[PDB]
Amino acid sequence: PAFGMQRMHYRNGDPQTPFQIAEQQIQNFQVANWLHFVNNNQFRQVVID
Amino acid sequence: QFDFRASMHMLTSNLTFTVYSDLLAFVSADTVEPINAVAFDNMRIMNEL
Repeated sequence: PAFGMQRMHYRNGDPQTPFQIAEQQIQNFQVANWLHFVNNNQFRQVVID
Repeated sequence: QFDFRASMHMLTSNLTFTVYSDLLAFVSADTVEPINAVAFDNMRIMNEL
């Protein structure tokens, strides 16, 4: 609603989570840079000691 | 006149039947889980979230 876009039809069980499907459908740059960090925020499995 | 020999007749019918009136008392239908209920196209009714 902040950008005036139509609210998304998100069916049950789509393989794309609705932040991973709204970084492609949004056309801003700063709220499409935060939605890229949330879509690729992962733990980094390193072996220490 | 009651001519006896010219008035007998051989009535031919069957030996045994088993007449069943109602037929849908034999099948036992079921239903899949209504969240997996499918319309005429193979997506599901009430799919959205």
